Amino acid sequence: GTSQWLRKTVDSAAVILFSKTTCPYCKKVKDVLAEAKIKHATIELDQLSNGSAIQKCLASFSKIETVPQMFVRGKFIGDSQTVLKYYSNDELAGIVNESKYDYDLIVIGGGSGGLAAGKEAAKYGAKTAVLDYVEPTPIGTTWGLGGTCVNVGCIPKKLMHQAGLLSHALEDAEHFGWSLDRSKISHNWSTMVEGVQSHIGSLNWGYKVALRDNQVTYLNAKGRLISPHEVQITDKNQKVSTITGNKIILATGERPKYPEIPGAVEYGITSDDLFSLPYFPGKTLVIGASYVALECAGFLASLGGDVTVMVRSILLRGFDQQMAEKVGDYMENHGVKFAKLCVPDEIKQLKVVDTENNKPGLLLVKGHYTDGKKFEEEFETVIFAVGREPQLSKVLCETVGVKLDKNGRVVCTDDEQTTVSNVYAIGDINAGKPQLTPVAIQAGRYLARRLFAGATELTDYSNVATTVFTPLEYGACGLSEEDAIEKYGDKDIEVYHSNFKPLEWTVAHREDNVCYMKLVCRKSDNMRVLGLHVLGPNAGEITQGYAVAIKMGATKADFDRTIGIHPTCSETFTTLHVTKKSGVSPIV
Amino acid sequence: GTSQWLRKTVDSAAVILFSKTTCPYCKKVKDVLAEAKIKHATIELDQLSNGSAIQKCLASFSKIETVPQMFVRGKFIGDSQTVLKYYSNDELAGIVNESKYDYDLIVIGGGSGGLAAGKEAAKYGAKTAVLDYVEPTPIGTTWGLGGTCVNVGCIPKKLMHQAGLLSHALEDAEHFGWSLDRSKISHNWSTMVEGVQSHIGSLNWGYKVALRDNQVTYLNAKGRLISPHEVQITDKNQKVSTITGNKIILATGERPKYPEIPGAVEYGITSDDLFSLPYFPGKTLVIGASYVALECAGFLASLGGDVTVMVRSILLRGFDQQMAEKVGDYMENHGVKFAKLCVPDEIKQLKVVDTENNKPGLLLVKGHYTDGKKFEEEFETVIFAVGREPQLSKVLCETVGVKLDKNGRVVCTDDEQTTVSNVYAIGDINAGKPQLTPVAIQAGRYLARRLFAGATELTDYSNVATTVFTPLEYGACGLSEEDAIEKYGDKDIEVYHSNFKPLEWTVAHREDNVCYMKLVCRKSDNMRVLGLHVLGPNAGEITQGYAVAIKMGATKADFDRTIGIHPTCSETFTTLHVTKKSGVSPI
Ligand SMILES: Cc1cc2nc3c(=O)[nH]c(=O)nc-3n(C[C@H](O)[C@H](O)[C@H](O)COP(=O)(O)OP(=O)(O)OC[C@H]3O[C@@H](n4cnc5c(N)ncnc54)[C@H](O)[C@@H]3O)c2cc1C
Ligand SMILES: Cc1cc2nc3c(=O)[nH]c(=O)nc-3n(C[C@H](O)[C@H](O)[C@H](O)COP(=O)(O)OP(=O)(O)OC[C@H]3O[C@@H](n4cnc5c(N)ncnc54)[C@H](O)[C@@H]3O)c2cc1C
Ligand SMILES: O=C(COc1ccc(F)cc1)N1CCCC1
Repeated sequence: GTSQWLRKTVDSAAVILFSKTTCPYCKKVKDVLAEAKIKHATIELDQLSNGSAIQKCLASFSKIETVPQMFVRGKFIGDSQTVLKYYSNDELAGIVNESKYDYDLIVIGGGSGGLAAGKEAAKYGAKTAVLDYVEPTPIGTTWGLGGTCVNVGCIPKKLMHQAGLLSHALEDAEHFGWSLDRSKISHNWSTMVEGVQSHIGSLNWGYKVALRDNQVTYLNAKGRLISPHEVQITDKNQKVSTITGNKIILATGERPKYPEIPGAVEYGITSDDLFSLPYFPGKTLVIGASYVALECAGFLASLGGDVTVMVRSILLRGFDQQMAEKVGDYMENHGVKFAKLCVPDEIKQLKVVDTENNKPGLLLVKGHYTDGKKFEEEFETVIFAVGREPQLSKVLCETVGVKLDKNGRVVCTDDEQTTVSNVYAIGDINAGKPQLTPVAIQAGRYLARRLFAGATELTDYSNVATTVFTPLEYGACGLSEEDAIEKYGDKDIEVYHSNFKPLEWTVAHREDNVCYMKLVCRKSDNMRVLGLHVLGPNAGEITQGYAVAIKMGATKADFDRTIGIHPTCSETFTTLHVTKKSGVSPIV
Repeated sequence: GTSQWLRKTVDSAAVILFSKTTCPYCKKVKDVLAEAKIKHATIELDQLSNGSAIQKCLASFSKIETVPQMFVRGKFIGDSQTVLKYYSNDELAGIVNESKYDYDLIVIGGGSGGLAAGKEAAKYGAKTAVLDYVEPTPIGTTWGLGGTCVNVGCIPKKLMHQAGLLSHALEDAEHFGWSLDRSKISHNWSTMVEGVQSHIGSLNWGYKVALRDNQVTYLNAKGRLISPHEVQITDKNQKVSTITGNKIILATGERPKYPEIPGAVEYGITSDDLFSLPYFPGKTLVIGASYVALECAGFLASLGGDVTVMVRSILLRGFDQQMAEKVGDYMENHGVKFAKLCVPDEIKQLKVVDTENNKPGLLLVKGHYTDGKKFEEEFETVIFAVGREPQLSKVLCETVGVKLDKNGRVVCTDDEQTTVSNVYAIGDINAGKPQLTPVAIQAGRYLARRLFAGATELTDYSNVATTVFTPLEYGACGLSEEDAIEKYGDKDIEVYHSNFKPLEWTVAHREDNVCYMKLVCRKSDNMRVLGLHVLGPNAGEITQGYAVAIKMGATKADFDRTIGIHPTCSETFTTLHVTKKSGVSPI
């Protein structure tokens, strides 16, 4: 066990020093490496349980059993006297830079996972390249470094959500004694977009600065893996060339899908276009029912828009369906219209977009309901949110041998390894994993540490908490109620639940029994909490801390013995007592 | 073991049925008691792993070893045939109402703890009385049923905090594209107070409705315990009388202190007066530095007031002092003035309060700094927040034998029992316990279940989380950093920390490096989390869920393996890495 870890660590590390914290000879070598600006990993044997056994295994590579020992790309370089000899004779820089490959690591994709992986690898001396290119949308929209979340995802959508939440803050302020009149206040779309885009631009710049300051080579170029160690790159002038790397990380993400109907690509838009749109969308149709669809519909309605959502079957497929229906009922009561059990057949253009005067066009949408009946209505903007997909055929030559699944995602081991030994995949293209930004960041950073610093820790993909930022937010961690009943049977499942009213909603005359929470528990396992669900303000702040407790195996008794913080929404979880089986009402 | 539990349970339960879920004779007795509207506890022997032993122990009381067995106030009443005989002969009602005392339980004090205890006891058949009386403040302020939190504490102060937070929401809205002009908008104090008091009135009414619907006797009267089972009551006509009870729960809470200086009682006010005050305080001095002092100074400044806080020594004594200083620095940067190392000597009246035109008076405050230099300034309102105290001399005759500590609070065992066997104390008057509303509620409910339903669960008072609702909020769970170092030594403590910026603050152009969080950990115990601290928006919502993990013994490794929710403030706890020992900047 120890021997195999040491072999794998020595072969893979770029520059690694085996050391002890108490040894002055180690301190002397550390100081030389820092002065020469040579970055490296360090393994302190006097701080590992089995450091005595490791010291003996090292002799299989160096034929010495003492410390310090320095290695470069799998080769023993020397002890203290020898390293200092190389430094004195100006031979050290040459030794640490010799490599079979141009780079120790090439990352294809400059988004959530890829930037995290590349920065972390460079910290241990890995010579690293990060490649990023943004293929424009059909109407030509493009953006800078940072990936989907930064440019056209979590960041702009939550900022637009906050703009929508502030409409209710304006209404509430009157009841708390402020002299404004909400009815004579309006919203300016382009002022909001300008501010959102200025924040995104600071993140684009910050990432380029971060990469430069970690000695990472940033190439704004499209990458394609043509053999296990060769990446073909194409730059902004269509100049083609080839770079080589020891380890490869695929981190190229996904893009929005369009339905195969006339007029969709020509006249509709997606979330890729919405967040920098130079005109207010006007009267808008959202086609789809994912969290992207509902989040976007919700803030457009809160900003004063006329919004309709076209739903093929159900809302939020894959989420707890009691909770999804409560989310949708709140939206319908607060201005969002729904065309239920309905799909589109074609989009016709009635007016072209007026780019000079900053106005949308006009469109006729024709479709039909599920029994046979018809749909026909005019809209200024049509947004498609019908799923996302990778296009790895562009990124990856099939002759390399990387196995994909039926959906086109990469099949990986539990340490992110593909079917080709030196190639790994992280983020949204890793098949079967939750498609979330903090998952991609944890996978990338943890992988870099295993490759270049001898770490062993794996990423844990189970019970990852979520939040849907609809006008009333929905946070969750663990199983839906239906999935728990399916897995264990109804007689083994107990559900505790309650409505609640935020104290902030009392003076503001908001609704009594719309916010709601539940704990789905397994009777035969000490009332283990299988899933937690909350519909209410600040649901992501509420949910996050409980995800640590669920990771640790919390039971209902653990929630009961913990005391609440008053007055908060979250404290309601600490005193739940009404079961669904009892039939007693959950209202306040 | 089992036999001592059964004897304690039978002795104090008001009406209790020993039962099995599968027995039709027990169901028949259950159905009779429901039809006669007789409330009772039930213990299902087949749901307990030592139910066999309990069944054998019952025979020491009843001479029988079968179920059902029904007891009333320590006396075996009968099996199935016997209970049904009493029912059809119209004898059962008188049997279940037979008592040595007027009440099974008398609760003195109708606040957070006392209302919770009384309602829960009544659910198991305990015949219960709740007494509540509100002694008026020096200027005459009084209020309704529900205690300090409901009327003059957590509820009105967080509603006024929300009114303050909405001032910054109005400012932020401009940057997110809304057309308003924040500088043209003003605040109306009386409109806010009217809405707050209308909510408080709905709570007063709701508690009276709840006690009526649980068959609890509510007496709006002052109570005094004059022997272990006798409570002297005085009503709103000064009519004095005596009621008796088996068990007594003391739950009378605390009231604000005043300093012993000329003019303090005559011309100043406390938080008891602030939340119903008919005029805006105007230019205000807050004397003190508790969480009550800083919360009130903070929302008054956000509502447009000219506010000064005069601090004897430090802010938030007993809380982590790095966090306390960050809290105070934020308030000073957003318009609260501080007179540091300073105490008041006297308050002089320059104008009487104008009750007609609804205006405060005017006062001259004289004081001094610790080096002897003088303080002298005029204010319209002076609010004292210099601590709170019980006054059990009024509640409790010294000859009853209930022992108090040096501060006048009740010395209790870990099951809330006083030195008098039938008398218990809960809430703020229980010596050594955290003085918080959810603690008082848990202690009262769990105590009622042990007295009247045979429960065994104790309240756990360790690692109870808190939140200070200052303009930037401060949430905490566990030890301060200085307490962790004093208990374990500096070399055994590691602290992980980071600044952060809420996404909501980016477009609004708020501060980059003011929000802050840290985890205080013990190296030799697998990096156990000893304390969690966060300064930022919605800090109580952030902190609550982590209190469950700390209760369960969370380590730094547990925080690391849990994945964040993005974009949130709370997720910053899942990726902390900078240690204070390393000297690396947390920005
Ligand atoms: C509208 C929306 C809202 C979202 N909101 C949230 C939220 O609130 N919370 C959350 O946790 N997640 C959210 N997500 C999901 C989150 O954005 C993704 O899970 C995350 O961005 C995935 O990161 P990644 O590294 O796998 O890919 P990406 O971030 O998509 O980065 C991949 C990058 O590689 C580039 N690339 C592609 N092909 C090549 C090539 N051949 N050569 C070079 N570069 C290439 C791409 O253009 C892109 O820049 C949201 C997503 C969307 C669409
Ligand atoms: C300004 C302020 C803000 C606070 N904010 C919070 C917060 O955000 N969160 C939190 O958890 N806690 C907060 N607290 C603390 C909380 O209010 C108390 O911990 C809680 O009210 C204690 O409950 P209790 O049952 O011990 O007493 P109380 O709620 O004070 O109830 C005791 C009742 O008994 C009455 N009484 C007294 N003597 C007699 C007698 N002889 N006969 C009959 N009745 C009598 C009293 O008048 C009162 O009605 C705050 C306190 C203050 C002052
Ligand atoms: O009363 C308290 C603290 O009380 C204790 C805390 C720890 C302890 F070991 C004992 C008592 N609080 C009221 C406001 C916030 C905290």
